[PDB]
Amino acid sequence: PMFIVNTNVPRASVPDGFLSELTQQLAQATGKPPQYIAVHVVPDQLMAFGGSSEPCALCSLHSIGKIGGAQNRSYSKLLCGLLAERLRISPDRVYINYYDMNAANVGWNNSTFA
Amino acid sequence: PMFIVNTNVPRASVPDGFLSELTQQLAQATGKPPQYIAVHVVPDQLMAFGGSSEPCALCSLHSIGKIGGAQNRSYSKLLCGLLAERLRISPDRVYINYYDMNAANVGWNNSTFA
Amino acid sequence: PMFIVNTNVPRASVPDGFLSELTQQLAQATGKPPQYIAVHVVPDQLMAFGGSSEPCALCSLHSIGKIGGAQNRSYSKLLCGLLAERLRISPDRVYINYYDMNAANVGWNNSTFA
Ligand SMILES: O=c1ccc2cc(O)c(O)cc2o1
Ligand SMILES: [Cl-]
Ligand SMILES: [Cl-]
Ligand SMILES: [Cl-]
Ligand SMILES: [Cl-]
Ligand SMILES: [Cl-]
Ligand SMILES: [Cl-]
Ligand SMILES: [Cl-]
Ligand SMILES: [Cl-]
Repeated sequence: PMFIVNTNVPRASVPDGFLSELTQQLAQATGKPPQYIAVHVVPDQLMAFGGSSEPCALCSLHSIGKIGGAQNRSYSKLLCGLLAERLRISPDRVYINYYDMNAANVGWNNSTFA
Repeated sequence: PMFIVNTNVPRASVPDGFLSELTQQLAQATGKPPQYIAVHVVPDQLMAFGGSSEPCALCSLHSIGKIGGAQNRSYSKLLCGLLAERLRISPDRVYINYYDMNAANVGWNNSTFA
Repeated sequence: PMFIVNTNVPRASVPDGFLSELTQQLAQATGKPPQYIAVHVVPDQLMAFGGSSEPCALCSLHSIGKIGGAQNRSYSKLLCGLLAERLRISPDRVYINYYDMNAANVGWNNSTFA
């Protein structure tokens, strides 16, 4: 899976070890091996949420499977909790788009997962 | 909904009020309340469009519904118009990908919209 | 089509002419005119792959058609090869997500491709 967070919070406010925490928590939540988890955090962005530039985040999670109604509710609670605790972003200022990718549409290591 | 614009135009050429204009115009165009509109502008990017690096933009609009043939033509006229007027990007150097998101695949506030 | 690469490799390691190489190689690979190929390279990112901060890349290719099982395997070999040769990123530290876009969902030049 791949998790991306774009935020207006400054880089210096992203704590040390945040990418590793995201990797470990996503491996556990999605069931996927840590080897297959990629994470990307983009601070210092020019963004607004509801017209306000108070701290906010726009995120995405792409995964081959492990996406669905109940699972995405669970991921949203986990990820909003991490963003609130570590980046001090209110959960009502976070969107996370979820994508269930077909294995044929994910390239890796000179091939695809199909 | 969420609107993202990535552009090679420099940050100093993004005028004051641009995120607010996008928020308000997208609220009107999508019919969704502005409280629900998130916007993200990414200037100074390393980009080419058709092999050249005159001003260009790559954008996306994600929305739960309010996406379709006619609506997307209307969004493109509105958004290209704003990028031309405010960022001086020619409409023929803009791509906007549209995504009609299922409510279960949009997280917010510790849950999803489903 | 649109190709985006996000990577932790530094900007100075992206060779001169890389955007043009991606444009031309993608025009050939997809069969589409170079005028329609847009490319975006984002270096210096805060990213991890498999928990590791060694060089990695997260990429996407969006195209109206020219996406499928065999084509995506061929694109992945081409693109991993370019990232390995030009950016020194190991292919097993690259993801590429592929998207077959409906023409009605790709805006351009005040309208869509539909
Ligand atoms: O999904 C959303 C996004 C923003 C938002 C803002 C509000 O003030 C509210 O009452 C509900 C909301 O729901
Ligand atoms: Cl995956
Ligand atoms: Cl589920
Ligand atoms: Cl897919
Ligand atoms: Cl929405
Ligand atoms: Cl429509
Ligand atoms: Cl969806
Ligand atoms: Cl295309
Ligand atoms: Cl589509």
